[PDB]
Amino acid sequence: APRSVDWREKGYVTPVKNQGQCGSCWAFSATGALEGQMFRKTGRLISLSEQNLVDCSGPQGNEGCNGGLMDYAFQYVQDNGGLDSEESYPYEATEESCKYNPKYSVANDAGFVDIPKQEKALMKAVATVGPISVAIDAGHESFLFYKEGIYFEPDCSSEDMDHGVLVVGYGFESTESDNNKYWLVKNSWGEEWGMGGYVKMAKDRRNHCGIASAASYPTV
Repeated sequence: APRSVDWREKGYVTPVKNQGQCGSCWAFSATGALEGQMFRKTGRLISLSEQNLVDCSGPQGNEGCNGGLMDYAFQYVQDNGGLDSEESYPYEATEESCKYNPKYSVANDAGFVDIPKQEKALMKAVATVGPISVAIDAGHESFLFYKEGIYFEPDCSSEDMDHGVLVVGYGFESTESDNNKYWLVKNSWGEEWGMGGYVKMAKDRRNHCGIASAASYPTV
């Protein structure tokens, strides 16, 4: 695989969004992955409606602002036959009744692919597919205050994840400890968090924060 990958430079990635005070990170992760795969297919980058997922994908198992899963979101898009654009179905950070309108659908998928729970497999997926939906253990103050560099939290869990995010690439930089590899991760806490909304998560360090434990992408 390549040593460095950044799908932002290929046009696959929309700007950083902000989920607010709603537990809807799974929806932002899913829209990020579907935005990348739709661009791969059509060459058009169109921001997708997280609110559509929050309001409408309960039957696939999601629970709105109380949590959900990216795979359930991909299943909704397939079962529902579409997903509205962000412009047409804007984000309100609160769960409401479903207002999906197929006339404004701009995305589709035919299912999803779950990646084996290994960072080596996640690397191959990122290198060949595009941005990948992942879940991480973000429940640490160090993550809130992250500003730059490679994020490494000794107390991070590799099994209990609480936050869906999007891997848009990976790379390296020289560090004091010579743990130099990172996943380039798009968060949904706005651009004031981290590095313009992004974090460099430790890569190849025992599946740090569980980044390879629940990785998937939609088939387009």
